[PDB]
Amino acid sequence: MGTGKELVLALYDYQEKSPREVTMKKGDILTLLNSTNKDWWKVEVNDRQGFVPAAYVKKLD
Repeated sequence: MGTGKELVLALYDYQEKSPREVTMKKGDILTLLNSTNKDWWKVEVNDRQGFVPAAYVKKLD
């Protein structure tokens, strides 16, 4: 991004189910931190960070 990492769009609401996940609401614009895993991407949701299912977000690119 002009300054940083790529953004992704939340496609669905998702509630964190373990300590390493994070919650997102449908339509949130998240910062993508790590997409090395094909199943779980690490994102920044506002001011919180964690993994969400990769299928639930869409790269803005």
